[PDB]
Amino acid sequence: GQNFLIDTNILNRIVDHAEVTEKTGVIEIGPGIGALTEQLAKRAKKVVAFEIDQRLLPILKDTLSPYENVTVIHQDVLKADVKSVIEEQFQDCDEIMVVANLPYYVTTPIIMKLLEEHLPLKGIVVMLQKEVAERMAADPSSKEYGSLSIAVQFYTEAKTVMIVPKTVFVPQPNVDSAVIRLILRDGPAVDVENESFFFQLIKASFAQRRKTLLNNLVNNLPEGKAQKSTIEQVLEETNIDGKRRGESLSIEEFAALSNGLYKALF
Amino acid sequence: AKVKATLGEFDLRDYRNVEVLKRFLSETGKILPRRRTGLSAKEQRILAKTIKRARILGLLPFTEKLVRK
Amino acid sequence: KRQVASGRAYIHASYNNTIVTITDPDGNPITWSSGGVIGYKGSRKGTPYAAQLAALDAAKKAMAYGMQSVDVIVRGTGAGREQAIRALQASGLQVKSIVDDTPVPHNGCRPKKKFRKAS
Amino acid sequence: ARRRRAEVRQLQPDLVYGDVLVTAFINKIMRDGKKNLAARIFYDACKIIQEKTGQEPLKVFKQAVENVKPRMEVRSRRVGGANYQVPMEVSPRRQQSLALRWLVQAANQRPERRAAVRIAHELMDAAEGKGGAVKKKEDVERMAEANRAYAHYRW
RNA sequence: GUGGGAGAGGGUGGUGGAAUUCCCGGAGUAGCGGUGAAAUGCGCAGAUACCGGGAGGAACGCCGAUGGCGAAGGCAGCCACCUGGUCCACCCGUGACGCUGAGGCGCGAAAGCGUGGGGAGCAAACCGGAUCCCGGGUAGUCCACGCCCUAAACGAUGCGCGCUAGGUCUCUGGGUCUCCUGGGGGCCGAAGCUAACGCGUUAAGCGCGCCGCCUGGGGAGUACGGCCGCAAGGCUGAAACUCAAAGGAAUUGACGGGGGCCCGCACAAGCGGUGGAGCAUGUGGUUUAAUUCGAAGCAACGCGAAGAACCUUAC
RNA sequence: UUCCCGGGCCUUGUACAAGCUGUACCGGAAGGUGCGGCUGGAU
Repeated sequence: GQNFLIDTNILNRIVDHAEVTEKTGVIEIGPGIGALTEQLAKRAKKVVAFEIDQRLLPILKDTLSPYENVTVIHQDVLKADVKSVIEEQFQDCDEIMVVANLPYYVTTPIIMKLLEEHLPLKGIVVMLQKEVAERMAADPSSKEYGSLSIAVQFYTEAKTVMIVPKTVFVPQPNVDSAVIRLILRDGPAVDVENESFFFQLIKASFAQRRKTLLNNLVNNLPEGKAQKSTIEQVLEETNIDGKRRGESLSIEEFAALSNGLYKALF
Repeated sequence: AKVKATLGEFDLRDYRNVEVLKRFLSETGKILPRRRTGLSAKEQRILAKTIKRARILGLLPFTEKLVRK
Repeated sequence: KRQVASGRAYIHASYNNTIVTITDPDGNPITWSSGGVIGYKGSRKGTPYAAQLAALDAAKKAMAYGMQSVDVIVRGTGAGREQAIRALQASGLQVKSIVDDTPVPHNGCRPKKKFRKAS
Repeated sequence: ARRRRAEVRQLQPDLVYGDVLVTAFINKIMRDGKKNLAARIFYDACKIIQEKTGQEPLKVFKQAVENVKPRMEVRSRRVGGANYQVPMEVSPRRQQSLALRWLVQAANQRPERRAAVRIAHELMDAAEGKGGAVKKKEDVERMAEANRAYAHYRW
């Protein structure tokens, strides 16, 4: 199902927050009812909507047929590298950015893979459930902060632009939604580390969330019991008490721990 | 009929009189309700306690198997 | 082989599968039959007819080994208890004793999700 | 019906033999209102049996009919998206109905060219105790009492 | 005070069985488990089903209740020890010694934390399998100390005392014993009360005493300050701004995953049929100069049109 | 009447003119699942 955006100017509002101009050509992940692509094609040189089920292709045959900007492409969003289609189709385009209309259900894999690809582009604006909105902007404390937060903030800076209530979506979602903007940072937020071990550490600290950082490290991390002293040892060096909880620490200090621990037991 | 019906004077607290206590069980070694035994609340409770005690002594079965389909 | 001419029958009656094991008086299993033996598959293994066929099959392979009379010792609450009983009683066996022996917990371990919401 | 139990029409006894079963049989034979043709075909069968067998036909009609009277039928039942073909016991009315129907349909599918000839051999064969109608009668018979496990669905 | 009574009231120390899992044999082969369809998974190193012996760790089947005890949260295998509350009978003793109680001090389901142990099963997160399910699975659920201290913590009903018809059931005492008299737990109902629903000697009735709390909805149990906590968080608790409503119970309706009953060639019991074949007519598309137009589920389609060679005719 | 279709008279309600709740977690969140509770929900 799709959320019927019966209210007008909301699409335009999210567009304005996205700052997509004539100079900018933007990819839409989900064609939907074409309205999003409708405004996108209006104010942009080139817009593409990726279709995973060609059963859904016929509709635009009357909707996006009047508009000439739209280049309909039939390829699974997960089973492709967007970079190639960007190079081919959007050679004429200047600014590469994404606007999506996913069912709040499929966002996270898509948005994570997009950033996995290390694809150079302007950014991404999406609407999704409040509590899942990158777990809000998120910060090194509070319930919202999670592993997702650290990953996303590592790749790109984060900002939630708007929060949208009911009566905006016809199949009343029983849950409020929100619109977030992401802009690709010039390389890593972190200075330097190994990516794999860093992500492993990030996951390990947040496994048993309520327990202390020290306990999370001793349990979740492979082995760990034998090398526990060494573990706590590095914590003395990096100026972090084990009695802190993972939620309390910031991303940079997570990396500072990653570097220390990497050279210790890894 | 009822179990209480087909019995004379006896002591309900005696955890060794198996000859009578066996009756208050089903085909399986399960204690019959007050529908079947025909006792008041107090006597039913005291009998149940006695039956449990007797079971523990090994005089009565904790459970059985019915000789039917 | 054993030619003891008398054993016992354990009928494991599950909702999904019906198994019958014929054993010597000592309790050591002589032969076993299932729904998969007949080759039946999926949900319809719980269908009574399959259990009838398994029962008859077990009876035939039993008479093959000299069986005359047994003690049916039924287990579980499969959809094919009574029908398999009827099949095996008239299968040609001089069956002596039939007892229900379903192992019920005395409120021990906590059951799985679907067995919750007890009254 | 829902309120009625439905009353059965009473067939007029035959002109020649003074019986109703012949009337019912010819009616089963009867198509497109051709009762004259059916009656003549039946009387030709009567002549055939009378010539080829010494005894009077009517006794043979009854005994053959009995020899093609089903006595244990199977009825479909819908339980939880499943079919239960429960064997039940038929009414005498049902007995005669299926009897006449099966006899006639068996008679029609005989290799012979002439209707009288076909129906005649059919009825003689049914008389002896072997024939298409008889065959199907015992067919449904053996189909019954096979689902005895499903016999507890009283329909 | 004396003589008893009932009870899953609490803490501690022991020990009983059924069941699940795992380790061994005796024996025994080809699948087992799973749903709505399977699939994942396990098994030829011998799995499932079976008998015999062990290792455990949690919870106590029938009794069992519409029942009992506690101030609440809550509490059931059994035996013992220590201990709290309470009911009745004698009317023996003191002589108003009383009720409530802002702060304080304790207790406080589940979840969650710290220091140790434990882990049979079940299962957040997580890993897989088909398209809200099915396999695995750490925390946790367990115990011992110390935290946290919140709920639809509910009878949505503060505690105490006195008064105002009864009927019926049920638990537990007393008596002179199917009739009285106490104390609990339910249902119907006098008077009365209530916006109504309903309550009605277990008051939401008639009165008195003390305590806590309320003053339109949203912002908001939010911010800020303060006090607790290892942390989560808890307690206390606004305003700016914005709407003219928010809400309670009840009455007619029409709708539903709803359920009961009653009907109609509705199914069933039969007969005869188009659907397959050659033609006639009607429509949707195609075609053209136009092949005019209306009718599109039943309730459009041999319908308007119950007579198209020109006429009709509207293209 | 076993069903299926279309009605009629009843009874009962989320919603009009199951649900809720306290904590805990979610790199498949029109939200889901643990653990426990409540009826302000039908046998």
